[PDB]
Amino acid sequence: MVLYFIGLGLYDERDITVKGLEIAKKCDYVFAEFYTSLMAGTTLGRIQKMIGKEIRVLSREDVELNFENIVLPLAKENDVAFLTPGDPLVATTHAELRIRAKRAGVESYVIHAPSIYSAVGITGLHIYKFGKSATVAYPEGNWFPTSYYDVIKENAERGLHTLLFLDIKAEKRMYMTANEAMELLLKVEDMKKGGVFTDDTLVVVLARAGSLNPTIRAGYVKDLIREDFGDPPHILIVPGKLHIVEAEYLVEIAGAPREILRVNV
Amino acid sequence: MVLYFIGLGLYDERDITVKGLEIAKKCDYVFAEFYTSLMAGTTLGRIQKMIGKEIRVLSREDVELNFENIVLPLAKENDVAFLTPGDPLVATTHAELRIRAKRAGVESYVIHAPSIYSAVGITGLHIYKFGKSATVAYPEGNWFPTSYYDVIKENAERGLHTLLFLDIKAEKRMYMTANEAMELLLKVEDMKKGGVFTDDTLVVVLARAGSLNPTIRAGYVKDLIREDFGDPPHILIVPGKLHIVEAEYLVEIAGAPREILRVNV
Ligand SMILES: Nc1ncnc2c1ncn2[C@@H]1O[C@H](CSCC[C@H](N)C(=O)O)[C@@H](O)[C@H]1O
Repeated sequence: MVLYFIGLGLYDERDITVKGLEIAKKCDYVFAEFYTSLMAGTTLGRIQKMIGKEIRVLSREDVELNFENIVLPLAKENDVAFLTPGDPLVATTHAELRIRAKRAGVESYVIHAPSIYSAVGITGLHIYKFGKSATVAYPEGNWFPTSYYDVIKENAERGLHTLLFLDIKAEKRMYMTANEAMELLLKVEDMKKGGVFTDDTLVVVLARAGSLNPTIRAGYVKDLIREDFGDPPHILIVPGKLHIVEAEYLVEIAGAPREILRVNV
Repeated sequence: MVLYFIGLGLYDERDITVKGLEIAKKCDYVFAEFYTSLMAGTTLGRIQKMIGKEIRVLSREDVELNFENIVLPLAKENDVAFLTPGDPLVATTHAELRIRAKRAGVESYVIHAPSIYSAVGITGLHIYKFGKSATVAYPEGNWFPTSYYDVIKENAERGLHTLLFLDIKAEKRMYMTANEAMELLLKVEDMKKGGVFTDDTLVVVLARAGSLNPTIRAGYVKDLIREDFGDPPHILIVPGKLHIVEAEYLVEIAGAPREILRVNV
């Protein structure tokens, strides 16, 4: 009679919380989706071994179109767990799944776990200073989307940081790299010329947040666009004007050039 | 000789990630602070019992003024852990402690945990639509803080949601409720008269996130300002322009008045 939304965390199978692991172990059925994101630091096998339960993977369609035909029926007479990378209900469409549960007379509880939204604090940037968030998407055929550019503009002009998720084709495990994101933004800057993203723009790259050895780099596009940040996933951030303390952290921890202490503060 | 910043999570001892627990168990010395937030679901005991070590709790003073005198010295020849509520680097100034660690020649690692910052997802409001965040601070003597009122105005003008962290004075066992925050806001609205926060403003209250039964309520200030949301911690959210599915979740899951289902686009 109960459905548990459980977050798996940031990077590997140990990123789940003690609460989520113990509850998952007690569940009769366990589902998981890896289309909204991927636990790049682990495997389904390791997650399964860690929980000691068979895990049925669901596709985007399984969830969005048939959640009530696949997951909810079993929840009416058993304890069911639905695992997702990061923190549950962060992905835009997941919150409404709880409405579906209610409509089916199924009670649901949420078990939180680390999310990149909060994990980016490791970059040293003050969390309250983040503005609207966006996703950098690959252009396709005749479609060249650019809203993520306007988002950066709207945030920066108010002294706010912009968290940029990079395009992912999880089914094919194809990651957009920070380098590609920068190249794309420079291209968008070249058509719109709003003085938002240039070679002089300061940016921060966060790779493999959650692992014990993440890659935290800060600097100007002209020096980072060709730098190697390692394996995905990559997260890009275009900071607004920095507080001296933020800049000192980027310099001491993220290897940013001393120049930011006078140019971006 | 390493220092670990480990988050304990939102509500109780089980909100710590498995990664954090396994590392905490193998540390020689364990420190912690409980002034940056309130974990109303646990005690130090369960944490110590869970970790198997004795934990020395530090005051804001011990940390902000003597961290390099109390903690760092030990990390020079031992593996030390510093525990904090939620995620250690979210809405705290703990990130600066990593700089001190560096300057003292001590390597530090960050182990994330579920944070109130990403838990807002359980309110049904799209997390990417959150703009700048702010804190409703206790007025002290003649000093009456108000900047948080401007943040709401700025976000609302852009149709973005506003996350309002609530003040806390751990040494005085004072934890600001969503009610107290609403009163302070009406007072600020009374003197600024910007039509930003009134009896007709729609707000959302999230109390004790992380617990299995958090209080999630949405409605007009006039109706919620006198409502009992249970024990702290509490956060207050002032939504911006609502998407249809956000409104439906608020109504179906947070008990908001059906009339908010009607969105004026
Ligand atoms: N479980 C919870 N429920 C509601 N509000 C919470 C909360 N945990 C923290 N807060 C809010 O945030 C304030 C502490 S700010 C420190 C936040 C912490 N590092 C984190 O990652 O969550 C509290 O005064 C309260 O307003």
